Amino acid sequence: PGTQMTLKTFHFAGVASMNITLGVPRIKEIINASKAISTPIITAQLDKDDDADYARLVKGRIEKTLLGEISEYIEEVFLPDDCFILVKLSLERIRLLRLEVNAETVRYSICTSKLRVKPGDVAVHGEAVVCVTPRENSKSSMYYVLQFLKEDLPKVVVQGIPEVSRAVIHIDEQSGKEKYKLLVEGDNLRAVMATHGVKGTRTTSNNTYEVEKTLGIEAARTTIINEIQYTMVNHGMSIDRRHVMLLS
Amino acid sequence: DDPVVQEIDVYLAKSLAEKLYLFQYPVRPASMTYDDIPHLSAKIKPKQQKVELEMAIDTLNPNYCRSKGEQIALNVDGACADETSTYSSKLMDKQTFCSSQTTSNTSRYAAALYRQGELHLTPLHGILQLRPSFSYLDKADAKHREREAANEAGDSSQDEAEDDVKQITVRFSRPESEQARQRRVQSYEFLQKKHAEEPWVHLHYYGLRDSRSEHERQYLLCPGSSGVENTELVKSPSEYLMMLMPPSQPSNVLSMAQLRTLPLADQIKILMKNVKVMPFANLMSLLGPSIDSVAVLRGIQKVAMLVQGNWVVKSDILYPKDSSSPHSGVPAEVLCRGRDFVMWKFTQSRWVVRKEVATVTKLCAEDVKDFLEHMAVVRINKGWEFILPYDGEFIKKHPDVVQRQHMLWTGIQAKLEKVYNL
Amino acid sequence: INVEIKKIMKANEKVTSDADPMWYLKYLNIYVGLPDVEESFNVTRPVSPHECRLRDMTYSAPITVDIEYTRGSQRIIRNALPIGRMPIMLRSSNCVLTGKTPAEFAKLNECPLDPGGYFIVKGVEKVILIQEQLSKNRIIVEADRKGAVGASVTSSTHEKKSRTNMAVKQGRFYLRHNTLSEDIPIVIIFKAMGVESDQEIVQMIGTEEHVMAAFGPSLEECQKAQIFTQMQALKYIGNKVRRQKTKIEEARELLASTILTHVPVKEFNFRAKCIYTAVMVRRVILAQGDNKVDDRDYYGNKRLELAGQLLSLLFEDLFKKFNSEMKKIADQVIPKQRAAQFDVVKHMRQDQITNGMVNAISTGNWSLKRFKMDRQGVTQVLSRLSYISALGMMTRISSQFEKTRKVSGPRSLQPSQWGMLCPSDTPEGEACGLVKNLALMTHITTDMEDGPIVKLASNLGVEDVNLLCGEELSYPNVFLVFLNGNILGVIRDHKKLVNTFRLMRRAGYINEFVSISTNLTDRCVYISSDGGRLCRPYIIVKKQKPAVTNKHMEELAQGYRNFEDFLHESLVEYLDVNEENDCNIALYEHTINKDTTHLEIEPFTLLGVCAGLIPYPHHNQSPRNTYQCAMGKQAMGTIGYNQRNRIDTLMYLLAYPQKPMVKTKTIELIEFEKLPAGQNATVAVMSYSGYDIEDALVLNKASLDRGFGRCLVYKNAKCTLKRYTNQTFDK
Amino acid sequence: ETLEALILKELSVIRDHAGSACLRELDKSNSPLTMALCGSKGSFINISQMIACVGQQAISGSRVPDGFENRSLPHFEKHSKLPAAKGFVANSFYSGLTPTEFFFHTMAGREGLVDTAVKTAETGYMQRRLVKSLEDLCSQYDLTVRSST
Amino acid sequence: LPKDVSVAELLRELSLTKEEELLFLQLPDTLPGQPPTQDIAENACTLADLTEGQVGKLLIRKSGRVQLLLGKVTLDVTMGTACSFLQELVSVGLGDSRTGEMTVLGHVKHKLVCSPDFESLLDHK
Amino acid sequence: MLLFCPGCGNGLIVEEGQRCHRFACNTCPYVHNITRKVTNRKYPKLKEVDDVLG
Amino acid sequence: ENEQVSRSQQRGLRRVRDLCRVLQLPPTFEDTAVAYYQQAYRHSGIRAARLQKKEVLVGC
Amino acid sequence: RMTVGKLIELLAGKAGVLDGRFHYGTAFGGSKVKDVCEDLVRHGYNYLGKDYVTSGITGEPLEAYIYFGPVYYQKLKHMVLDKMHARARGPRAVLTRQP
Amino acid sequence: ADFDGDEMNLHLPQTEEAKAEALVLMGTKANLVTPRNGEPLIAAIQDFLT
Ligand SMILES: Nc1nc2c(ncn2[C@@H]2O[C@H](COP(=O)(O)OP(=O)(O)OP(=O)(O)O)[C@@H](O)[C@H]2O)c(=O)[nH]1
Ligand SMILES: Nc1ncnc2c1ncn2[C@@H]1O[C@H](COP(=O)(O)OP(=O)(O)OP(=O)(O)O)C[C@H]1O
Ligand SMILES: [Zn+2]
Repeated sequence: PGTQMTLKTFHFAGVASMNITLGVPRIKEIINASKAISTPIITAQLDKDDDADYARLVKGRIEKTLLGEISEYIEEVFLPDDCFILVKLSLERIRLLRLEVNAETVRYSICTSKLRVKPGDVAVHGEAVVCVTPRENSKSSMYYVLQFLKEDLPKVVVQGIPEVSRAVIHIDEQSGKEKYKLLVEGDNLRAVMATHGVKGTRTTSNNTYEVEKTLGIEAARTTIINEIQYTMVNHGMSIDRRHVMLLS
Repeated sequence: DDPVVQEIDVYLAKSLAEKLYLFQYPVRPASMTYDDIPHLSAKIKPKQQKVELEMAIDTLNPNYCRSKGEQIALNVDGACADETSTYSSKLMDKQTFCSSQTTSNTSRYAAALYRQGELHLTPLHGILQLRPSFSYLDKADAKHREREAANEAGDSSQDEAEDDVKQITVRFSRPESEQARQRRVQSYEFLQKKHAEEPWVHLHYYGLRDSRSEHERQYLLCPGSSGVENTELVKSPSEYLMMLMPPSQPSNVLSMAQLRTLPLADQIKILMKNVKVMPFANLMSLLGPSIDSVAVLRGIQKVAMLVQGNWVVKSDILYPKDSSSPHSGVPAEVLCRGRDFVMWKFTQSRWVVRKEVATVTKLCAEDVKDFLEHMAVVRINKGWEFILPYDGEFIKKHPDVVQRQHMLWTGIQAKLEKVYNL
Repeated sequence: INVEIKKIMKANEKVTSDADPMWYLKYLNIYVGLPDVEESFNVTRPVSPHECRLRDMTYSAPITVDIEYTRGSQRIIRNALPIGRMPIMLRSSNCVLTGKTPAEFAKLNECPLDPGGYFIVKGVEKVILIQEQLSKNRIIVEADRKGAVGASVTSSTHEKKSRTNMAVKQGRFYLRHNTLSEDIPIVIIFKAMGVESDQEIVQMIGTEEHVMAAFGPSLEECQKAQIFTQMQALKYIGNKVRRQKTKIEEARELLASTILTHVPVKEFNFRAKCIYTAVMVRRVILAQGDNKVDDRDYYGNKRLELAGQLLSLLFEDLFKKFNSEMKKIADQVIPKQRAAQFDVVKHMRQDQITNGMVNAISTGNWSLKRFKMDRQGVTQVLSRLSYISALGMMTRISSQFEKTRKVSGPRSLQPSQWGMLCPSDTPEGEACGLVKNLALMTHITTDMEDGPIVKLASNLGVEDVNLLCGEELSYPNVFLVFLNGNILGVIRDHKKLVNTFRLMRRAGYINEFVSISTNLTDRCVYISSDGGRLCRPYIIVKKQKPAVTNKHMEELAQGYRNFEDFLHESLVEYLDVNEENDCNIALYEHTINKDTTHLEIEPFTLLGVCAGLIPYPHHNQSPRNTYQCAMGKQAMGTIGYNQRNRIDTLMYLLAYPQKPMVKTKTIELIEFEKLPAGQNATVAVMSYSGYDIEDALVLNKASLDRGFGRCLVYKNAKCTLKRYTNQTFDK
Repeated sequence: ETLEALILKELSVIRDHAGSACLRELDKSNSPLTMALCGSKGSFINISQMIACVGQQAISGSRVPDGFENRSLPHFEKHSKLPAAKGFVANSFYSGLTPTEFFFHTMAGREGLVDTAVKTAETGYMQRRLVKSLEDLCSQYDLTVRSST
Repeated sequence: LPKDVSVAELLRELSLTKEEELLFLQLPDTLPGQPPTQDIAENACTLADLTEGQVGKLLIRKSGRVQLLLGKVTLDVTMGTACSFLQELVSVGLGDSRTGEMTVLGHVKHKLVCSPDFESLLDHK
Repeated sequence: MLLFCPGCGNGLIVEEGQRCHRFACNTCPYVHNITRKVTNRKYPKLKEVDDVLG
Repeated sequence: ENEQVSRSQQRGLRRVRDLCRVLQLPPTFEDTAVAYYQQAYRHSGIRAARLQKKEVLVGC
Repeated sequence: RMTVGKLIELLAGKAGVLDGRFHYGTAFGGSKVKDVCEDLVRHGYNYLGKDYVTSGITGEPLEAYIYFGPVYYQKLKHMVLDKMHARARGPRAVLTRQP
Repeated sequence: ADFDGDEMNLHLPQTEEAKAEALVLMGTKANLVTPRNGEPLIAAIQDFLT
């Protein structure tokens, strides 16, 4: 089948996006069982698959949302009394994306693996205003660290799993009913299954290492078998399941 | 698009041709100027222009840090040495702007002073870029080095008399190879020493607000009438083009220009050797109307023959004496005889039979084919016809030439009847 | 053999030794002479290529030179001294085949239709394929293994070649060079190259908000350290320099000569180099956003090195080696030999250059130590399977990759190959995509002086880059102008500049091979004048009407004008890849619209020699044409009119060859109809007896008996009877 | 990408309609049609390409990329996303292909060649590894697959 | 700040206002003239060889064309690189070998470039 | 933003003096006290609402 | 061999080869010349001879 | 394989050998199909190349017309006589005793 | 194969046991189907289906 396959393209599996490696490279990665694979996929089912609001809610919950992607402007203001960075959160975009993120959650996210900023440095004045006032650490650093702050602050995670990089809402339009599911391009199945609103009993992943580490060796075997069968069927050629079972 | 208005005149001034410099500050915007900054002096050199300005900056202003000034002063200079100090007081008072040379020759650049109805141009003797130099830092580094040396020497309370007599370490002035000598000459240290060998000249500064500025600003003008015809600047466009772009220093290898650049005789010879069929009118049109018709006739009569009003190149011109047939290898004389016989047959009758020509000349097929294609075309049910029609205009215009060509063809016919026994 | 050899001889005209001064050896003029053979006893005799092939010898000419030296302080001159033997290419200027008629070719036992252009050494026919490489002295922005979009530049001058890169691995620009211990920030190099003002550095990098935001980290990293002066920067650089203030001097020397060799400095004036690195950083910043990454497969940045450049480099290297050997022999002989004055003529080894050339042409492996160039497969045996095979192998092009990785990028057919290389002609196998053939109509440019080009550029108002700061480089209307990778300067309204340059080139004051291209995304006008660039002729179109007319075509047919006259009359002009990238071309007259500058001469010329044999190729598939070319490269047929006297290790001829009935204009041009490689048979498309199931065919017994398909295989059996050291011989 | 997908869909619809028209107008007893019906060799796709119209030349599952600056070939205007300027082949093999169409087909041809031909090394290495790894198992008599150990 | 043109610049400098202005123009390398009695050769003829007086005229045609008639030929004047940094024009006269005088004549704001009309030079002959 | 000293042109850093915060250089005594509010907005691109795929 | 050879014999052989190559003589002639030179050097009278003697030996 | 070029070449060659001419197969041009069809119908042969043919084995006419015409076939150097190989015990290699 | 010049190999066993094993296990009549999915590979081809 490796020679029979021509390594075609445009096979987005019906989403017209999320280019996934399929064919001989995918079979190679599977037989190698590398800990980190290219373009990993995670398919998760929803408890409320008919409502799009809950789907977008769980999407925002699982997907990583940086501070710069939700704040409308971050300005380093140097008032004659003190210098500090003021972040203005766009509550409009927050409520549009249905993210349960507020000034308190932003403050809690701050001070986590960021040059050890103490809780007293960050403060809240308004409803969507965040004031960060750093201090000299004496470790070859002075008050002129607001530049490093402006650089590394917009990329701070305020909500979502750090491992998850992108998540989309896939829709199946079966005549019986139109259902929704989550397609995550991440490498963390445990977090997706632990997040609220995700039917962890019907969550599948493409990374054999993660499947083994999370659901066990039998789950890893089943996932390998299913992935090989799907990758082989995508090319129109069929193989007896006994071969893939023996391989797994 | 005509010059309806704005017919401004241009004048030239040579008063400040060798005394005009263009100093530009790449780091100072045009908004803020140095008119209010009191200057102190300017070091310069006549050759290898590199000017260094020495100014003074205020201290009582709120934009100056006195503590850091004292710090930098104590770092660049000693405590109370004051024999060679970059600053008079214990604060940073003087600033150093060093000049960088943009180009060696600045003759193509000129300053244009615009007035009401005239524009005066003055050449520039030099253009320099002034930038804030950092030499007090190097002096502070040297100061710190000597201080560290003094500390290492006085590490002990009382330093006994050191018997460090300088032995005679006179190194050899070894003969430096050519490569090493060129490397030393091209080294940055050698060029720096050569530049430093030239003595400096100190000049005073006169701001734009001084009366001397307006007093000397008038030298950019020149006394002259409004309308004066310049003796020079009267070269033609062709001459200007030749000045601004001076020169660097098959048989159709020569182009049309390379052909025209040759004498008329060689031009006609090459044209005939290339085409082998062309009317006199076409030859005149190709050579040009400025050449004389009698000259063109005399040139073509020596390397061509008249055939039915048209001109055909002679056979020897195409086949030199040292050449041979490229297909059969027969000598050039036989090819010339065959071509002459073909031309005679064409002159006697417009229709020539390839089989008859071959049977007569006793030549192969390819040679006859080439001879016929050189001056005729194939016609079905008629044989070979001359490529050009009968040109009677030239025959009627030049009757003497017609008689000369007729007698020449009669002689050629006699020779052919004697050779081939027709 | 006419100009480059003389230039090399002039460059290496004088050679002397350190010991015993006042001694030297000055060459005055080098000659190549006509092809001769050293068979006779110290006598020269003209030898033909066919005789060389028969006797298994080399077809070379004796290299002679005139010299002058000082034996005992008395100047002694020699007007003619042999020093080597240069294999002469067939149909060259000095070859015996040039300027000969078919009768003389028959007398010399050579085919007139033979393409020639190949060397004959030891009887075997070797051809120097055209090597393809990337253009030198050019900034290339590309992504790293980790995805970092960095820049690289391989500055290659006549002496050294150095590739320096710049990465943004940690948000700041680190410059990497092979002579540095660790990559250092770019701001330190800026401060070391004279420009110490951070304001000036920022103005040179760019004045855009995003540019400043992206460059901030570099300024911060620089301010973190105590590097603020040129002296401190040079000290840091020297400390970071590897082993080969002394450190400061070495750092300055590496910054002036080693790094960016193509950027010249008048006298330790790094203004041009600073502007160059600033433009490079600006391009890197602009690429760090929109993914406008340059591709390597774009042939507009490729350079083809013909056999001339390779032979020139080899001759220069061999001459340098010979000079070094002579200097060593002198240093060893003159000081302690005897009172008898020593001269070079007694050690002027004449076989060194001959053996070097013979080996470089036969083995094909070229190892130039002075340039650190180790190439293989340069020369290949000329395939004499057929005239078409030889004519197609003569016009092949080898790639620089040489099957180092299955990249699939360069192996693919790029749109840049329009009119230059044959799209369909490509060997089928592992070398698919790396071995290509030239188109039917194309040309390779040579090197010019560039003097008048620079003069016209300076006279057209190009402002000096040293007169203004780098802030002007950030304006939208100020376009940079580059000359062979070197920043020629800045300009405004590049349309006028390009129009005037093209008009002057068409007039003829500038060489027609100088290419001019403009890229608006970067605002850069490149003026290319180096050799090896691919060009194609095109008819000039002005105001919806081509310049060439029926009258001009009739004059050409009658012989009044030629292609050179067309070129001179601003009717047809050569266009490069980079020039056609900006110019508009039309395929036919009906396709000409208002926005058109050139017209295609002929469409079929897109195909190559091997592809021209395909009758009606546009009605078939591409793999079909590829296999057809691959099989024509091995087809059976007559080689030439001297195939009977020719003796090769393996030859295939046909009994009754016939010319095709459906012949192409390419066939008529290459004169393949005179030497066909097949026969026309009355084929009937049908199934018969089931013996033609999968691509097989059924032949007729009577047809085969009557002589159809009869072939002749000619093999050569060679035996040598040589004399050994002892006075004995094989009998 | 939306415009790209719309243009590709329109070209595919045109191709399908042309193929249907050719199949409906072609009369029985035709050799290509009979062979495509019986499945011996060829298909309706090839029949329509060689009779009605050639399909969109897709390189790596997309239109012809812009080799030159903002355009595939100099013969088309800059920033021009027309079908004939991006890879569409309006003429058929019977009527003859234009220069640009033939060049795109050769480009697609080159793509095919390289892919199949040098990919095979990939499958050769994969098969070598798989066999060297799985050459130890065998079916025993007790209906249990066991390794060599 | 929109990009100005030479015609509008001269118009607003002459009509809208009357105050003088210092301009900096870049002339070609070789001028269309001969060094008057300068001991030669077809060498470069710069302003250092020409004398004082009227040497040329500045014409402004319709459509914004700005030409310079410097004899039989006519160059074209265009707006050079718009410099925004400080440019102070000064004359450093070394009246004495020991002491001189630096006089700031004015400030330079605009830059012009004069180029030969190669199109005209070619279509003339 | 990125400010430079008019004297030398080096980068200016924000520090705290004896009266009020000020921009100062590391190579000259030049300083500049802050009188009114100074801001430098960037307007980072917000995350658009990813619609359903299918 | 080539190890029990002195610098004088090595210089003689190198001079023989250099002259054979300057005269553009074939490698067969070069081999015969070096062989005859070794055969002559085998003797002691020529082994311990003059510099001009060994030069003329190369020549002969 | 969509080799309509072969059919076009065959038709052009038939027309050429019938009318005593040499048709051109130039890329992106050449002689069209209409000209060769006109030549065939003028010389009396079918305008599509197919001609009435009779089976030589059974002697009866075929139900479908055969496509006859001249095609330029070229023989390759690949010969079965040279590619035929049969190895007996034969010699072996010194290092490893194998063929 | 496609009969386009492909060169195939032919081997002759030198043992009766090897001969029997080749005829039984590697028999063409016994290997008419592939072990991948059981589809028959030895069947009709072009010029036979039509
Ligand atoms: N039929 C055949 N063709 C070959 C073979 N080797 C090379 N060729 C052809 O000629 C080329 C390469 O020959 P090389 O591999 O370079 O010869 P070489 O390897 O350099 O010889 P070495 O320097 O000893 O390695 C390819 O382009 C092939 O088309 C071969 O073994 N058989
Ligand atoms: N490198 C190779 N490795 C293995 N087999 C090869 C190789 N090269 C050729 N072959 C043999 O040749 C065959 C390839 O033919 P295939 O690619 O299917 O047709 P093709 O060459 O595309 O012909 P068309 O162009 O379709 O007419 C299959 C394989 O057994
Ligand atoms: Zn400062």
